[PDB]
Amino acid sequence: DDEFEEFPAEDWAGLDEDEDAHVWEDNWDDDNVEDDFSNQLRAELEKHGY
Amino acid sequence: IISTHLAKLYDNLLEQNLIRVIEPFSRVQIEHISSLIKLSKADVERKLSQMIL
Amino acid sequence: DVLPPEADSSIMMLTSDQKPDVMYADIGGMDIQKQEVREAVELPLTHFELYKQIGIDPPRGVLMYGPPG
Amino acid sequence: GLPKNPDLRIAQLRFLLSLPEHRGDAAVRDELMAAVRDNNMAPYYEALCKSLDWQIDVDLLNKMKKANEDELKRLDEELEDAEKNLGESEIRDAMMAKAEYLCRIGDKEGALTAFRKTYDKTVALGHRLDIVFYLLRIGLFYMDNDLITRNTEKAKSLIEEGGDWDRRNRLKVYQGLYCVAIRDFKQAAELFLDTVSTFTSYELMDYKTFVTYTVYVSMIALERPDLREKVIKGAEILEVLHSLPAVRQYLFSLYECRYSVFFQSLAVVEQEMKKDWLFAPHYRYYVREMRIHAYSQLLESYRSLTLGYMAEAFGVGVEFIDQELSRFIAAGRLHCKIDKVNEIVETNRPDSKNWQYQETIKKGDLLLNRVQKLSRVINM
Amino acid sequence: GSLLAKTGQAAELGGLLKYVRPFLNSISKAKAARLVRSLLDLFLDMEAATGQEVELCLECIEWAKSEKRTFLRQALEARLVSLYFDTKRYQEALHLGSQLLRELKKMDDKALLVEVQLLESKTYHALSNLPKARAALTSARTTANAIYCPPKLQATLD
Ligand SMILES: Nc1ncnc2c1ncn2[C@@H]1O[C@H](COP(=O)(O)OP(=O)(O)O)[C@@H](O)[C@H]1O
Repeated sequence: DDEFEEFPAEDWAGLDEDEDAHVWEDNWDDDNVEDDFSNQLRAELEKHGY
Repeated sequence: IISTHLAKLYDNLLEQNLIRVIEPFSRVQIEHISSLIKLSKADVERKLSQMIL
Repeated sequence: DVLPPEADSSIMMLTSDQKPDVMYADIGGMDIQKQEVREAVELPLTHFELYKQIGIDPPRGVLMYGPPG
Repeated sequence: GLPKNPDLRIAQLRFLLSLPEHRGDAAVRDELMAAVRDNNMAPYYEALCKSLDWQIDVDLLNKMKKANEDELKRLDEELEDAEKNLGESEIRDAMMAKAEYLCRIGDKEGALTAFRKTYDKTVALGHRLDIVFYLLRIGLFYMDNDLITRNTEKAKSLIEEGGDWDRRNRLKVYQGLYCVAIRDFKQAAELFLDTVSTFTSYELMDYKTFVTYTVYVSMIALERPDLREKVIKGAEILEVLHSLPAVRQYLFSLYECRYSVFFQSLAVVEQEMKKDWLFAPHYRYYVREMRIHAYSQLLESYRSLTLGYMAEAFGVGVEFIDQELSRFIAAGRLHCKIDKVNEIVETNRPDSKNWQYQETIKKGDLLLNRVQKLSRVINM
Repeated sequence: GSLLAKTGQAAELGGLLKYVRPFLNSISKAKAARLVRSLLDLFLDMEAATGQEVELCLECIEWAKSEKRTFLRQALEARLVSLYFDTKRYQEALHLGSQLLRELKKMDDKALLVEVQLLESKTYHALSNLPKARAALTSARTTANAIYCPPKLQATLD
């Protein structure tokens, strides 16, 4: 039994936090950055006038 | 049990009229359907949708 | 082979289930008692779990020694 | 089971004061009003982050905590020293009083220690059920998802097997793990529609809050099949929607498929979920998944619905609806394409055969991957 | 009281009801109680002071409790359950009905029980609580077997 350290074993040097520390399953879209939807809908209502 | 049942019966007549007039058509224009039913377009479209969903 | 069905082997009635013939409250006899009969339906009305825990022993055999009344 | 419920309330108040900085004036007020009470010094190592290091009650409040804890400790020492009561005796409830002191007054660490101690000591059915319930409640208090998973695992595995009619008293918070997590789609609903509460208004802060969780979970769950005969038929459901008009408002808006009110009500729903610690689907399944379902429902039974008219039938801002459709098609759902040169929504709904064929070829891909992995497993 | 009802007076009838209390606590309990019930119903009939009717009847119930006229106060509690259903009250009508049922099943009144069960069925139907409404209505039938010819009540049940 060997760990195959011959291949470059660059362990992740953060050791700070697990971003998804729970069982949450992310999606490629789920991590986009926006002001959610409530503010966007408010802006839509404002530009339409109400 | 007055407004509720009247609305239910109104929906029953809408569905019955649509189903009674719909058999012949493999594809019919919805404004023609509205003309036969003697109604507007938006309400007829909404009813046909709610039926087919 | 083993024949799966068992009721029609000798007929003697069958699955009168899934069929409303006379529902319940529609009966004219009101209760007579009918409380011991709701007690008898408690076991069909789940409550086998509540038979335990509470420590009760639910009834099993219900004889009704009445005339056709 | 009443304890740790006002603790849940103070935990949610700390959440509302910490995560949203918009609530920084009324949140401070409610946090202070529920922290100067409830003896919050040991449960103030968490509260020091938002407000000051310690509110100005230090002397009196710490004296009260230390006096109460010392009195309970003296009682426990008496029971465990002067009397040799072992196993099936009153020492079990004495240690329960110890744990209650260490939890409702002291920090969670001593409470967890006393719990684990008496759990390893006595394994009776009632005692074990009570301590499992307390562990679940303290885990859902302090947001230790690891502890929540541990207690849920042991309860669903063996603890709930022994003893009945108490799983009906426990599932409402046993499914809180799925509630607080992303899994609000199928399992949480399937085990959470059960309207059998262990208490009239407890555990999840109310029966009304329980219902709001049910409504959110069902809305994430499905769109509009015989949901009329699943939840709408619920008499208690209709009663609680009468109690909450806005909740009834968006629920009936989704059921009626009237997007003009649906989108405003859905934004209100997302805003409400923000004020809630169960906000795990912050960008996935607040409103985007629900409108994915709604748009599927809408454009299905349609072929080419114009963008300009679907925009006013679904709110305003034709450009807003166009960009939303583009983003969601890129996300993967909303089986359709956009004719931009003519501004049309040409859907592509596969037939029953076509879509199910696609599902079978997808699963064939997954299982060819599986059997290739198993062919790797063999011959080595 | 009859002339006040004929004319449509509210303040005068309220004052008379608040005044006749010594005469109420001087005669047969049943007769005084039924006079109180009739006067209250006649007052609540026409003039719809929705901000005063409930409060006045609650004051009357508290007075009846002080006088220890249990059947009187129960009758007025049933009347306010009816008024709550009339005013579309959500769940306060419900818990008042539950309290009445708890107080009354220990007794053996029958007309009050039938009226309470029928009102509970009515408010379940108003809140669209169909299965609980059906259960309450079945209990209402089981209780209402007792009264042989209550011509108004039988029509209400049907
Ligand atoms: N609502 C009702 N209440 C009581 N009896 C009824 C009702 N409706 C019908 N019946 C009668 O009850 C009878 C059942 O009689 P039967 O089964 O022969 O008596 P037994 O069970 O003693 O042999 C039926 O013949 C039917 O006419």
